[PDB]
Amino acid sequence: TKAVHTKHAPAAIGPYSQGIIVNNMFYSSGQIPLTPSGEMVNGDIKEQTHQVFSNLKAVLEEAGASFETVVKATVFIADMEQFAEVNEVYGQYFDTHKPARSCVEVARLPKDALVEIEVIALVK
Amino acid sequence: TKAVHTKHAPAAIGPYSQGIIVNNMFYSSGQIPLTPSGEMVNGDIKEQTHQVFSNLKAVLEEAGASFETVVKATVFIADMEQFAEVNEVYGQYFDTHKPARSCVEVARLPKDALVEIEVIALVK
Amino acid sequence: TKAVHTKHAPAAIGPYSQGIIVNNMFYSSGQIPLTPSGEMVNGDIKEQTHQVFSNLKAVLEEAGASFETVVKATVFIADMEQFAEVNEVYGQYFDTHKPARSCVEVARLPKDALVEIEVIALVK
Ligand code: EMC
Ligand code: EMC
Ligand SMILES: [Hg+2]
Repeated sequence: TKAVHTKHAPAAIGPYSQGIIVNNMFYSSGQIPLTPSGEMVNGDIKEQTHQVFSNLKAVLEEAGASFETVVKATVFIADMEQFAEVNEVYGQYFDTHKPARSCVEVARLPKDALVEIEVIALVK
Repeated sequence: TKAVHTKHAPAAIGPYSQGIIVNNMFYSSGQIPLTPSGEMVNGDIKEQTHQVFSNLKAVLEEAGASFETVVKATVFIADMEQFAEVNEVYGQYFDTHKPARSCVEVARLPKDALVEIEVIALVK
Repeated sequence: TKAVHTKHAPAAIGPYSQGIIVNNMFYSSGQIPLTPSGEMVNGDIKEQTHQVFSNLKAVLEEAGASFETVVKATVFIADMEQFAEVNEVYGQYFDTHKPARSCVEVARLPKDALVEIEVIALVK
């Protein structure tokens, strides 16, 4: 296995890696709405979801994967009432290639993020 | 890789698939107590859990897998006080074959479901 | 494919196994702060986190894996305010090897545990 590191996603500060490649698969850590420089995006839920996807895009590509090779995503949201809004952004990235997915509302997320998304993808 | 599609489980409406096959593994989306026609199952926690299992059975079989090949499941429930009830139904399907599992109470689930379950299984 | 069992981790009572090996990958069930004898270690978040890791170490080793081959972990904590404390202990185990990770505060964990962790690891 190998750790994935890219300056285009917030730095993994602490005991974890942005993602890991093992065999021919890639596992990302759960991405939250932080900018690469480590600041929380303070726009609405859509703006927060966009940063999450920019972060996912960066780690996926550094690992030799892409949204087109994602097989499973788990979405943790702070409020299920915002499902539709997060889904609108989500659908711009997984429009034709559609991964398996699970979505649940949690009590709280790191840095009180409104959304956190993790993915597993094939490395071709 | 292949998206799994079955008319014997609620349709995946939107940017996700009922399940995905990659390498020799199958990943399902989290299944909720909806009938194939899209209606939330009428009834208590056991009836809801049974519908979730009917949905998993449908996607597993379409993927060339079965409850006997499930390796890991994640169970999200609306109320931990109903754990025994969910477990009793869960046990009917994993009678002698026992997957790895994590079970937790979340704040809320899609469509206010009382239970949601996702599985990962080997494709024989 | 096969179930993993070790007397050095709490017995799996119910329809699940402590872990499952499929291909060259090990999937653990979520581990909570129970001692091998089945009772909650009493003590603060630090002691609870250490017990969860003792349990993970036992199932990992029985499966032929180790903390050094863990590729992804999912951490569930009862109180996000305890993130720093749990992270301090977590870092002692994933020191030179840093897996991908996701962390969320759910509504409730089995036995009102303060922390629960599941892992996926490579079997060398
Ligand atoms: C991607 C909507 Hg839970
Ligand atoms: C290991 C801190 Hg969520
Ligand atoms: Hg549970």
